[PDB]
Amino acid sequence: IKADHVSTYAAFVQTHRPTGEFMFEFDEDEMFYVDLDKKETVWHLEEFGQAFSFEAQGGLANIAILNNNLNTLIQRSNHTQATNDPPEVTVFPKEPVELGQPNTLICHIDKFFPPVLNVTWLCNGELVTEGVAESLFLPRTDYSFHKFHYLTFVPSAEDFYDCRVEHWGLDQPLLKHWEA
Amino acid sequence: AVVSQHPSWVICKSGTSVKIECRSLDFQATTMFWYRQFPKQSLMLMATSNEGSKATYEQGVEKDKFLINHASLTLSTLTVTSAHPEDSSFYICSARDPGGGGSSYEQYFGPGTRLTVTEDLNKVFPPEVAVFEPSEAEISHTQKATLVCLATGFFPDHVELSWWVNGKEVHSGVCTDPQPLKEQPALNDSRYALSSRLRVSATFWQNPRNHFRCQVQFYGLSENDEWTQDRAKPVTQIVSAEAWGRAD
Amino acid sequence: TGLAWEWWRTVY
Amino acid sequence: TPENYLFQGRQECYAFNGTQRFLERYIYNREEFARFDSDVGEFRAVTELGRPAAEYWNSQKDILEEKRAVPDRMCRHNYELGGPMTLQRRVQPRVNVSPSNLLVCHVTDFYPGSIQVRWFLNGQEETAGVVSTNLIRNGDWTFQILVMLEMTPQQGDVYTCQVEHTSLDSPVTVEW
Amino acid sequence: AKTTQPISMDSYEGQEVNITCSHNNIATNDYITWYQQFPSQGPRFIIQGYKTKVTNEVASLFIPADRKSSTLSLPRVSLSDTAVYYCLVGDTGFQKLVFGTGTRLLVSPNIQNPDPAVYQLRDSKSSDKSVCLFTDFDSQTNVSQSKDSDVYITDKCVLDMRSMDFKSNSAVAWSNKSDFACANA
Ligand SMILES: *[C@@H]1O[C@H](CO)[C@@H](O[C@@H]2O[C@H](CO)[C@@H](O)[C@H](O)[C@H]2NC(C)=O)[C@H](O)[C@H]1NC(C)=O
Ligand SMILES: *[C@@H]1O[C@H](CO)[C@@H](O)[C@H](O)[C@H]1NC(C)=O
Repeated sequence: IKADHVSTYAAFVQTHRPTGEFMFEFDEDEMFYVDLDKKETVWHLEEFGQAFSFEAQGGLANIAILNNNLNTLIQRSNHTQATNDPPEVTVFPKEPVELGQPNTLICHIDKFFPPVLNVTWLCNGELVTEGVAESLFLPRTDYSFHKFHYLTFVPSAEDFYDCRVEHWGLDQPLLKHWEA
Repeated sequence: AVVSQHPSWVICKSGTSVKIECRSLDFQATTMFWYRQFPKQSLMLMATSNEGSKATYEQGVEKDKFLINHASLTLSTLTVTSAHPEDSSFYICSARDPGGGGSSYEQYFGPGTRLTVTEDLNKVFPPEVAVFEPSEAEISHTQKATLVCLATGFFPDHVELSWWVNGKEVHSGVCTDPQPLKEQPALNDSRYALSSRLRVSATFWQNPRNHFRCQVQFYGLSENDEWTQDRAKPVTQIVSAEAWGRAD
Repeated sequence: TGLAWEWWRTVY
Repeated sequence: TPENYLFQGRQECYAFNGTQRFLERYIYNREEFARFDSDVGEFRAVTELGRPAAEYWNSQKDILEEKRAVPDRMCRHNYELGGPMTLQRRVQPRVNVSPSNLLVCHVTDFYPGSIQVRWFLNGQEETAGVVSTNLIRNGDWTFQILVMLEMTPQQGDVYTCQVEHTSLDSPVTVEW
Repeated sequence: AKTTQPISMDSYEGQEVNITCSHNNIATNDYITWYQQFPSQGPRFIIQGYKTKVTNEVASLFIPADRKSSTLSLPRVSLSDTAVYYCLVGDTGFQKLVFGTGTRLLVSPNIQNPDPAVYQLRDSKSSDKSVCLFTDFDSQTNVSQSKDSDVYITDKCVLDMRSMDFKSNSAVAWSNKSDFACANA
């Protein structure tokens, strides 16, 4: 399909957590989503919230519609569970690497299914609970998913980082390394 | 998509709590609206309940007066906390089914709820039914015979009138008053009276073997009600008056 | 300001 | 592998030359079975799993009239409304050249995504040995690209990385 | 949005009735939906539309190009069509699609042989209890309002004998007080 700009509503409901998401992307960039727990509309950039507005019930009700379609398609398909697709992990910084300059490390998990992940940041082989931030489970054209994980870090000399990814398609957690 | 609303008729004293159940039988809804219509006025949206969230009360209603609970995707209930004679109205609920049904915007309304709060259940009285035979002056003039029914002395105004000819209900040549008039106006709790007319051909009334009956279904008290008066307890009852044909 | 969305249909 | 099942759907608006095309997909576990296309006009089955669902949707004629009005009621509405902050959103890129024998021109923090990154050696554009990466999405409405250039370093040479972008009046250049 | 409709309409049976709804400040985001509410029950959806003209069993919906108005064209009206017709505009959400003061359509019958008369009816129990009946009067005949608190007069009502294809307006009047005769203005 030929297009100059693509605006897509994406939503999914599953058995495990997260049991549901409702987002809207503009040119493959998540603009906003509906927090199914707080029942509010969360905008990506604050610029959008000042110029737009979305009814949170439009996402809440559509999630309920997909929940019915989930139970219906579970019976019609005779409880067929899809195969676990292996994720692809690549780590890269947001800005040019520089000592003392607070940068942001990006871990891009891609081409996986189902949307169930346990992603965690590791610095020098130790956990990093500070400066962690993640995106939603973003959709793809082949109906698989991709996700972003961020870590605000200050580059030092001998510091190396890792992106530990746990998925049902991996027999052991995957460690994607980055040092330069 | 069918929506049920129970109870359909309710009579209670001031201060009594009244719970109304609005169920969606063949669909699950996240939002179910609650309306209210007065005997001569138009519809008024009271509040909008949401599943697992707060109810969007419209302007004019008090959340401490009309408690609303969206317990499930199927059930949404409205509760009149403190009964007052001013609360007497016609409460309806609606529910949208965006996933199923001919329209995404179609609000499926329930059967409705007729409510009447009184300061004393001693005001509740059953209707007195009577059937008046047609006039032979009309029969010899227009070759038609019109029977009229008169149910008088009912206060809750929760009645359903029907005509029966030889034991079966008729839906032709029947017309009932749309608004029952008061027997004594300028009174707070006046007794009502409703009139219906059944016009048949002259040949039908002039058969002595023809039976005409006027049935008035009165919806009143229940078993779990307090009745401490000398006269009979005006419970939900069916009162009928009859009249056989005349060949003169 | 108000954006528009669409209702997914019920599968049955 | 614990027990888990998934249902998902799409509502895609394709805008091009003043036109709006709407597609509504119904997917069960990465398998699209039902689909509405505005260019088609009615619901269609993509798999045998979605045939009973498509026939029931084509019977409710008011819903077929709703889905046909989507390209004008939803796609055209949201397109003309979000114009300022999405259709015309500009973030100027930042260029950086590091030796890392390679030479990495790391362009960062540009939103429109369409960008040209050329190499120059003493004022002459170099093409051989140029290895550019794909458009990298940061996920925060900003893009990123890395164009590595291998070189035969000679003292006195000046390597310049030229970057042209829609958000820039004149091309930005950084030299090494 | 908030709509503006005529408060009420008059018509004769068999006439095509057109109810025009004015909704000037409509959007690319809104849809047009119409409802029908019969007495003693709740409203019921009948027709909807966006841009194009819609026709079903109940009615037709005309929407001009500017979409600032919409006309509900009910077909050959019957007395069973005497109901309130609501006009609602709004989006797919649940944010206050207010039900304004609808159009109370009244379908009055056409009686070209009015025989206005007053007859007396007597109960099958007590002959002293009698009632007066004013029937076979014109549709444009305004029934009398009671000038006495001891005399009751019901509002007029129309009945349809679907076998004889005969319709007649009728009114009932009685008085519990003794020594009363069927005398009316
Ligand atoms: C993510 O982590 C959670 C918790 O560490 C995992 O949930 C556990 O799953 C195992 C099955 O392999 C169960 O035996 C445990 O009881 C679960 N934990 C709890 C607290 O109940 C989950 O499986 C992990 N997900 C992935 C994709 O690795
Ligand atoms: C855009 O649409 C118009 C009208 O259909 C057509 O004449 C024109 O060629 C189209 N332009 C392009 C680039 O397709």
